[PDB]
Amino acid sequence: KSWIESTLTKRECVYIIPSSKDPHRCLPGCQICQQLVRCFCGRLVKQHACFTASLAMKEHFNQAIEEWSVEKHTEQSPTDAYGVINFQGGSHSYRAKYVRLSYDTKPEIILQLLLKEWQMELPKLVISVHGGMQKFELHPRIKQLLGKGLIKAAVTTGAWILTGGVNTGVAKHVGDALKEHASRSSRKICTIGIAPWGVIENRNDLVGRDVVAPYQTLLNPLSKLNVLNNLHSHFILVDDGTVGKYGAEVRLRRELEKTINQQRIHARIGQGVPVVALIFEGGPNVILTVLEYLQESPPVPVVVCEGTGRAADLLAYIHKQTEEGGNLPDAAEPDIISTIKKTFNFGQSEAVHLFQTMMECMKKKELITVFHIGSEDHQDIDVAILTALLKGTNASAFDQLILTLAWDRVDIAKNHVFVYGQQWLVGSLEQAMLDALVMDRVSFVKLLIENGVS
Repeated sequence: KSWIESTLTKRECVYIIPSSKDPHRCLPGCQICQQLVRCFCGRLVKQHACFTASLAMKEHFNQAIEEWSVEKHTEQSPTDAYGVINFQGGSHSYRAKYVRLSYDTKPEIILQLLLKEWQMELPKLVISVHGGMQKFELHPRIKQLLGKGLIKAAVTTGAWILTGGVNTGVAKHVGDALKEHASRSSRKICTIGIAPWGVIENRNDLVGRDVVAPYQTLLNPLSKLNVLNNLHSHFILVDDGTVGKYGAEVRLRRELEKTINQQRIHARIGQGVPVVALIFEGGPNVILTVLEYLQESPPVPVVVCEGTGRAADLLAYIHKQTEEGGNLPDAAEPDIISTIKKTFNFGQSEAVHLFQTMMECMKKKELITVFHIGSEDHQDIDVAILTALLKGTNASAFDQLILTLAWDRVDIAKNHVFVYGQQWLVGSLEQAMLDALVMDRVSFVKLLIENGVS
């Protein structure tokens, strides 16, 4: 009778079409074995709950009727997996909420899952951390900088950190940041992990309506699948019926970022909630993700952290050696590709196609912000995340002060908005103090009095 029980759905295979070889027909092929078939469902037979598991399961060799779809061969039914993921380990008991969500869930129902059911406050910033998905490592000089810098931007602003949530990617290094640093105001940080329901180790230990589910974080059963992270506060487990596959999380994460960007950041303030991307290691698929962010509808600025590994060093290596309009000086094109040959070993064709993807990223160089870790003076990633939202978007100078006014952060406004050259018009500074008085932003009233407001 609750809201989650009446609205959200789970998905399961009902129409077994195997991916295997028959001894003669329609059925086994290791031995008889009575188990070892492999549906496009992804599970096997005897896993399809009690019914839809029988003989005459779909020369022929399971072809021409294959046509597998999670749209045309899957059954919707209400969710049986919401509650609490009290983690057994790491003496501070970390409570975390979760739900099993369908991939076809409407993007506004997901928003009233977060803002109404889970009673989360509307964020003032959304940080989407992308990068590696293969348990990479970090230089400890880099890790103590990115840890201190990411968590500062989520406390000073009221921010949501969207990770993959699973402990075999960049969600671990966000989780290590939440451990090694401030746990006093970390109750105010919402770190949402949007993962598939086919990757998680102990899914069957998360089954049940509202409950405190005991859940491991260790003991590593050959690491064939992956496990949830301890230091995420909320999990959105995306189900598309299948088991052991990746991909259902991708559209539901991005359409969440669109609808939060559509929401209004404050009652007085008339702007959308800003969304920023963060790129730790990479992979060949992250270069497509960066290019996707730059070209949709007014774009998501990306923040690339060099030194952190594989593809983020490539986007920094291009950003260094190009023209402001994104033009290599016609003599470095083999010099670029041979670096891609070493990092991403595909060879001579797909590295060329990956170079054409990076050249499309360099047309919009005003939206990409590289962070040079410790060899810099423009340090403190906290600044570099927030200043990426001001430059590149081509907003008004009034609109940059007002965005920093909501964040209650004056160091961004005093050093970057109030710079020489900014042409303030008549009623912009006067209306900004009217917002600064009502919102009880005392340090902005001090800043605008020192800039010409009576």
